[PDB]
Amino acid sequence: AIVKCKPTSAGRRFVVKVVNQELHKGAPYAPLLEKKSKSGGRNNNGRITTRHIGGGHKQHYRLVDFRRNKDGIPAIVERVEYDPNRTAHIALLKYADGERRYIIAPKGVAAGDQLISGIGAPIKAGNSMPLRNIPVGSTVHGIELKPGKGAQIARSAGASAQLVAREGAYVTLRLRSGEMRKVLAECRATLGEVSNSEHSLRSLGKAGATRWRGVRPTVRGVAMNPVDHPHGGGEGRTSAGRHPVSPWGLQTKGKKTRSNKRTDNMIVRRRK
Amino acid sequence: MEVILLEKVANLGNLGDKVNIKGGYARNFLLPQGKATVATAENVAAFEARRAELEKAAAEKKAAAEARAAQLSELVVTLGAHAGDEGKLFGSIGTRDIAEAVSAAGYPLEKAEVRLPVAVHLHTDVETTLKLIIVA
Amino acid sequence: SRVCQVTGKGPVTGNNISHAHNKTRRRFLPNLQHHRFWVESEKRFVRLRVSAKGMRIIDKRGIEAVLADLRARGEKF
RNA sequence: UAAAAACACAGCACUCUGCAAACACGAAAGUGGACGUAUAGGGUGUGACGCCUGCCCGGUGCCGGAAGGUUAAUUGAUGGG
RNA sequence: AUGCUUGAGGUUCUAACUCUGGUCCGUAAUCCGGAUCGAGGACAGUGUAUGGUGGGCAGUUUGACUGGGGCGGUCUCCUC
Ligand SMILES: [Mg+2]
Ligand SMILES: [Mg+2]
Ligand SMILES: [Mg+2]
Ligand SMILES: [Mg+2]
Ligand SMILES: [Mg+2]
Ligand SMILES: [Mg+2]
Ligand SMILES: [Mg+2]
Ligand SMILES: [Mg+2]
Ligand SMILES: [Mg+2]
Ligand SMILES: [Mg+2]
Ligand SMILES: [Mg+2]
Repeated sequence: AIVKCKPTSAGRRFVVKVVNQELHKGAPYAPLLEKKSKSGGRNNNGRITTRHIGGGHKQHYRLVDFRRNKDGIPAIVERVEYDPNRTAHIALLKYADGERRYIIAPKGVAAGDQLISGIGAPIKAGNSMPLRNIPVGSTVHGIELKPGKGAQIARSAGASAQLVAREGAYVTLRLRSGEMRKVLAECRATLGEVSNSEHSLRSLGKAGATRWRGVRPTVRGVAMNPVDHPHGGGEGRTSAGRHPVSPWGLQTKGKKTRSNKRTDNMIVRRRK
Repeated sequence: MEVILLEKVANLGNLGDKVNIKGGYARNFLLPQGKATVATAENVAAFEARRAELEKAAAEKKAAAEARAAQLSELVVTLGAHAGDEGKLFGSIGTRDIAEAVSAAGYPLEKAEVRLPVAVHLHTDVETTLKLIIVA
Repeated sequence: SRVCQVTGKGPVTGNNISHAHNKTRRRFLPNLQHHRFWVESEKRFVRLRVSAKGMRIIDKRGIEAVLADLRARGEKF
C-alpha cells in the first residue's frame, strides 16, 4: 500500500503515498467528533513558544477511547478510519450494548473483528487487560502509566512495547526508544502492534505537503544575524563558529536535558 | 518536643512518660490520630486526674482485643465472588472488601490493620494469624 | 500571594552584593509551605499556607489560639 | 536603488525528549508542545536525484567513570590574647 | 561487651508532603476546594545559605606620541 507517483510534474516526483483502501470511505462518526481550532503554536500570552506551527487543514478531533474500561462487554471493529490527529488508524468499536467508541487500531485488526477488554480477555492482538495478566514476552501498545489515566506510551503508527520482566507490583517494559521502564502491573495495555506501520515509508515530495500538515518553514541559525541567533553572523557563508546551540543558547549535540528526579526510579535502563 | 502519651507506642510507649521526640513525629502522627499529647505544665497535672480511669479502660479495650482475636481465629470463611485462579482471580484478593465476609459470621472486624502487603493486627501486643481460603 | 497566613510575613527586598560590590536588587521570600493542621474541636483538617516560623508558632501556641487570631485578623483559611 | 548563486524546500543525518517530555512564554498560577506519546515532538546542520562522503580525539565542547588530589557554606579541636 | 550520646550509606513503613490518576459532593462546571480510593514518599519540591556553570542578558574598558591614521618603534633614569 506504498505508492510511488510518476514524474508527470516537478513536485510529483518523489511523492510516495500510503493509500489504504481498507479505510472507511465515508464520514466519521459524528457523536465522537469535536471542534479543534488551531494555534500557530501560540501561548496563553499569544506568544509562539513552539516554532514552525501554522496553516494546515481544518481537523475535527476524534474522541479516542484511551481507557478501554468497558470490561466484559465484547466489541465488533466494524470500521477502520483515517484520523488527521495521529499517525495511527482508528477503529470504531461497536459494543454489544450498541455503544460506539474509537480506539487506536491494532496492526491486523480489520472490520468485523471481535475485541474485548478485561481480566479474562483472550490473548489475541486486539485485546486490552492489566499488564499483570499479559504474559512475559508479549508485544503491547497503548500502555497506561497511572491506573485510570488511559493509554499513554505506545500510540503512534507502528508503535509497540515489549514486556520483558515482571516483579511483584511492577512490570518492566522495553520501549521502542530502547529505554527499560517500570510500569505498575495494575495498568492496562493492548496486545499487539499499532496499525499503519508503513507510515514511515511515505515521502512527501514537495514543500507544499509539509505546509498541508501545518508545519511552517525552519530557518537555519547560521542563516541569521547574530542578534537573532547564536549561530548568526559571518561574512560569506560560515559555520556556527561555536559549539552548536539552540536559539536560546542550549547545546544541541549531546547535552542531555532530562532533569526529572521524581520519576527516576521508574527508569530501569536509559536509552533514547 | 516534650509530650506525654495517651496510648502506648511500640518503641517508646510508657503511657505517660516524658518522651522527647522529633517535631514531625508529633504534629503529623501522634497528635492528629491521638496517641500522645504535648506537656503544657498542666496536661501532666490533668493526666494524673484521669490516669486512674483511663489505664483500666486501656486494659479493657486490650482485653476485648484478645477476646475478639481468639474468638474468630478458626474461621475458613470463603468468598463467593467469581475467580479465575486460586491466587489470580477476576477481581482483587486483598483487604478491600473482606469486611463483609468476616462480619457475616461474627464480629464486624473493621479493617484498619489487617496486614497483607492473613495476620490481622488489632493491638500492640495482640495479633492473630488468620488463614483465608478462597474457592476458584 | 507569598504571605504567611499566621505571621503575615511577606516578600521583602534587598541586595545581592558581589565580591566587587556590585549591588543587584533581589527578594527575600518566606519559607512558605502548605500544611494541613488537625483541629480536634472541629474534627477537621485545616490546610494553611504558612512559613516555617508560622508552624513553630502553632507548635508553641496551638492551632486553636492561632486560628482565633486568624478569624480576628479577618482573612479566612 | 539588491529577486540573486541569498532564504525556504522535499530528502538526509546528528542530537535531545518516557510524558507533569524535552523545549518556550510567564516572579507564579498557568499556557503552548498536544487533547500529541519515540513511525512522536524539539533543536542543529546539509539541501531533489545519482556515485560517494577519506585520515586526525592532540585543543575546545559533549558523553561516561570515580581510585586519587584539590575544593563552599557549615562545624569549631587547638593555640594566642 | 549487656546496656549508652550521636555522626554518615542502604532497605523498608506511612503519617508530613506531591499527583497535570479514579470516584463522590459543592454543581446546571475539564477551574477550584473538600471527602475518599490509588500511586509515590520523607524522596520530590519550595525558602534560605553556599560551591560550580553561565555573552542567555547587562554595565563598561580596550593609552598616548606620531610629518594623517594604522603597522613598526617609543614612554622612567645615566653619559656624549
Ligand atoms: Mg527540517
Ligand atoms: Mg532551513
Ligand atoms: Mg544575511
Ligand atoms: Mg549573542
Ligand atoms: Mg570564507
Ligand atoms: Mg528590485
Ligand atoms: Mg546550505
Ligand atoms: Mg532538596
Ligand atoms: Mg556586551
Ligand atoms: Mg553610564
Ligand atoms: Mg593618537
